[PDB]
Parts: sequence; structure tokens; C-alpha cells
Amino acid sequence: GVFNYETETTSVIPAARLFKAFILDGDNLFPKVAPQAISSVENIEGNGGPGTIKKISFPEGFPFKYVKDRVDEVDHTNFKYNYSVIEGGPIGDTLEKISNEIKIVATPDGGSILKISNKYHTKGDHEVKAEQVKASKEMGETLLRAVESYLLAHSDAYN
Ligand SMILES: O=S(=O)(O)c1cccc2cccc(Nc3ccccc3)c12
Repeated sequence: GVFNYETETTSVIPAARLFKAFILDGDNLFPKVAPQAISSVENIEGNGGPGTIKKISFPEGFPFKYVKDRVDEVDHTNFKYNYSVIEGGPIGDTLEKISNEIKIVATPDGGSILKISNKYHTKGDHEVKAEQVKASKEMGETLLRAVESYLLAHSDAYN
């Protein structure tokens, strides 16, 4: 079945720039700005649109070795990005996939709000518990803050 978790968070970076950097160039940026959270990002198949598979490797000592993420949809107009965790880490005989949706909305103060949905699809009925969702939110927030700091310090990046 499906467990749905939603959260919101804010950024001081304008939506279109954040989307370009944080969403569209995560493969380059994440290992660069947050090597302590993501060791590498490998493009396995696809040119960036629906169906593109990436392998995200975590550094030694992390709970999981890697996940493979599949790009589901990329909306350049409305700053929406949907992707699914389809292999590795928590995926296996109890969890089929985690389907994620991210939308970035402009705010009049020149920042943005990120609205995030994560839907865990389980095999049989055993539950997703707070600890796995908490860890996921922590990682996402660490990645956001690292990218934000980089975009603040490198004004010519992603204009
Ligand atoms: O979805 S993620 O792709 O990890 C993600 C991507 C980008 C930014 C995120 C910010 C906060 C939490 C996330 N994950 C999250 C995890 C559990 C519950 C709610 C949000 C973020």
C-alpha cells in the first residue's frame, strides 16, 4: 500500500535559479557541495527526462550504500520535479518504491518555498515508520542548505 508524507521548507534563493541548480544540476552539485552526504552520482541510462536512472552513492558509515533514482517528470515551467527511488537502500522485499514530488514556488521577498511529497509503496502491509522518513527529511534539508550556501557564494553560477 501507500504511505504519504508531506513537508514544506523555505529557501533564500529564487525559485528558477534554485530549480536549475538544486534540481536540474544535482548530479554535479551534490557531490561537490556535500561530499560528506553524497559520495557520487552516476548517470546509468537516459538524457535527463522521464526514465533517466541515476545511482546515488553514500559515503562509508551511512545506513545505506546507494539508491537508484528514476526521473519521472521534469516541469521547467512550474518548477516541479518528480522522481522515484527504485533500487538500493531501503528498497527490497518490503518496500517497492518511494515516489517523490517536489515543487518550488516563488515568494515576493525573492526566496522560494519547496513543497515535497514522498509516497512509500510497500510490499504487503508493514509500515513505514518515522525514523526512515525523518532520515530522508534530514538528508534533503542538508542537501538544500549546502546548495543554498554555494549559490550564495557563487553569484555567476546558474544565472
Ligand atoms: O524528498 S526529498 O527528495 O528527500 C527532498 C528533496 C529536496 C528537498 C527536501 C527537503 C526536505 C525534505 C526532503 N525529503 C523529505 C523526506 C521525508 C519527508 C518529507 C520530505 C527533500
